[PDB]
Amino acid sequence: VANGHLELIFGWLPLIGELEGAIEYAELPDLDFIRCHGLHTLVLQSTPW
Amino acid sequence: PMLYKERRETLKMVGNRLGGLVRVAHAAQDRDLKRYFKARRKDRRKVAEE
Repeated sequence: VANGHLELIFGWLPLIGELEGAIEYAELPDLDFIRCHGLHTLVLQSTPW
Repeated sequence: PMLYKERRETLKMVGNRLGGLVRVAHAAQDRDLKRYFKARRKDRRKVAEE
């Protein structure tokens, strides 16, 4: 068992490499941008003709 | 009566502008307010002052 478990953990080690790589990939700081608009108005006056 | 023609003109014929004031009022400042009557109480806290 002392040798089998050691072999097993040594074989498991590489997978932790790509797992930590993916973890780091999840922390990549990226983003986009947002942009909006708006408009308000007001009548001034009016007369007949 | 022909002596009062210009006076009546400058009195009322130009005063129609004053009547034009109530027109814009009735048309916009009370008819466009149909939005305030349809909003929930959560929006009357702002629309009144707006």
